[PDB]
Amino acid sequence: CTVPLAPEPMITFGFRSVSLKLHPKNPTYLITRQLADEPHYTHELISEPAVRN
Amino acid sequence: YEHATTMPSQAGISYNTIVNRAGYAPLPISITPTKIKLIPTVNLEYVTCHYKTGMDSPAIKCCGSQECTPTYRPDEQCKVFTGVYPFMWGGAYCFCDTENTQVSKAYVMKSDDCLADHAEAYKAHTASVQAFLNITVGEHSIVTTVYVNGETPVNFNGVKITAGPLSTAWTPFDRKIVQYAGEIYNYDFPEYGAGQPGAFGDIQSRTVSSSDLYANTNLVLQRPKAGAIHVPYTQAPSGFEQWKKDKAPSLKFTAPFGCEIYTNPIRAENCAVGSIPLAFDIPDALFTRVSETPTLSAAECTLNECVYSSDFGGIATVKYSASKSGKCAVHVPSGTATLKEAAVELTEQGSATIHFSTANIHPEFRLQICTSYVTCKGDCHPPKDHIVTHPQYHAQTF
Amino acid sequence: YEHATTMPSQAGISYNTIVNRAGYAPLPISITPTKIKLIPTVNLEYVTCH
Amino acid sequence: EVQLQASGGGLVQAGGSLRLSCAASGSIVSINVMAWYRQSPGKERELVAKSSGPFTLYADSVKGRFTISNDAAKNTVDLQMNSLKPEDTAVYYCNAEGLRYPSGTYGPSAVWGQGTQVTVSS
Repeated sequence: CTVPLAPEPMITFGFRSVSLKLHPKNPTYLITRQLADEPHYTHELISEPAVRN
Repeated sequence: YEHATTMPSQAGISYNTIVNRAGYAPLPISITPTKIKLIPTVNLEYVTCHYKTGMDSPAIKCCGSQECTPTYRPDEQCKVFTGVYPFMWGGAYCFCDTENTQVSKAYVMKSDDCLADHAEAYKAHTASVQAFLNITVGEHSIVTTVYVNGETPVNFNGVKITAGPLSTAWTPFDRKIVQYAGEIYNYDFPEYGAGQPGAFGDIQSRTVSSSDLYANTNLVLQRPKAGAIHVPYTQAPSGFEQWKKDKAPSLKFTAPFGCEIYTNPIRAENCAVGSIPLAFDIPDALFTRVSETPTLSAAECTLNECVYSSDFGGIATVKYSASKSGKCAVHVPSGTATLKEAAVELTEQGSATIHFSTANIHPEFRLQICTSYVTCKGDCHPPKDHIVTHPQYHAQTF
Repeated sequence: YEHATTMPSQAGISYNTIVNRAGYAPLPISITPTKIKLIPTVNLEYVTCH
Repeated sequence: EVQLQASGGGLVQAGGSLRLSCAASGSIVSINVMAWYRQSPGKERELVAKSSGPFTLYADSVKGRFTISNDAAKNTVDLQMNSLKPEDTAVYYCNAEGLRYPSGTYGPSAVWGQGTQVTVSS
């Protein structure tokens, strides 16, 4: 089966932090997790261009 | 003769005054500003527009190898992959199973619609103010454009008028402006050479027909699907279109002071801020002797009707006794009440009707008639309409 | 890598600098300002002759 | 900003006749001067044609062969170029001076286009 591929997100780095700029062609799911004991998993839907820290 | 005067910057409302020589009849002056425009020092920096993904035919070599030739087109990306098994309508293009190579080289070029659709960048500062005036000094009416900077007088009939610089250098525009389709917006675009993907200024061009453009669309080539000759590419959407969908409200409706914007050239006008000073230099040949003008005796005021509204709403009947019949100017030295007319025709033993505007509940003002003074006094009534469709014709005394 | 320097305004003399990172060998830089122009922003008013 | 675009030129045999055109674009209403200059290899810049309104001026080595016409409405100059000699090969530039911007933010006075190459073969 065929599945679309999203554009490559823009990464910028700073002290203990990363800023992601995303420009989606269509609504998309961004999921993030922390590799420690407490996941603090975040699941979000984004359909508009955005910047997330 | 040097005379000084001031004017609150506002179009439409007229202004009446008399210059009073100690031994000669007062000379009347009337002024009416028509348009007060404010043009900035604006220098073009660049232009942008929609871009088009330039994609050549794929370069396929069958059981061999290939190299990348840089055309040096803006934001060009070249790549070569192996293990391609292309197809065609008439079967298989190749017979090889592996070792086949295909090369893709992609770029960006200006869309054909750049001429009619394109956003311009502008750097603004140093506002210069111009005006159209309709001025009559000694029944010499003229309509003329004048440079109201501290020099450049305009002369007619020997009278030299100089409009000095504004008391306030405020401007509605910010330092960086964006123009598009005849609408003006104060926006912080990134400067030439620093464009970013997914935002305004991704594609950069010195002029409309510069033919040398800078670009950061972050174009990325991708492996084509098996059994098909094509080239997939990925890039951020058009930041110009994102800004088109964002589009904060226009300066035409957001500017303070109610300043209206037109751009044949960039300019703003008809909005009241500050005062313009006027300096008159009158030659000594325009002054008439008193005996050649009517002189009055035993003149008296009466206030017939009062409405201290925005418009002229005070009617005064002045009863006089004149030695001659001839027009003369009537002036109120103070700002207590503002008259409607610049001059009044005068009979031998008639009565005159004068229209004026005041904001005083109990006016008591001294009018200056052809050569004498009278003291009109009385009380006045409030208006009836809560809102009107015109500005104030008078001042607000404390 | 961010670096800042100053060059006294004059032509014909080469100027030298070194970028000194802790973990890499210093990088020399040599700059020569060949010509510096002072372009006034100018306007026309009128012309005259005999 | 104001620019000058040059068109024309090419490779031809001696004795031919060409036309060189230079056009002005940008924020301009009237132009005081428009002129042509030639630059041969290994030498310095020199003037050829000189047009401004009705008056015209020609150099010593260009008299009777090249004619200059100017159109202020279009802000263009056309150098009708005739009677080729082998010494005429050069790169030709068009210059504009005394620009009256239409207020019209005052800016640089003179401009210089990229020019066009003219080569003549014996």
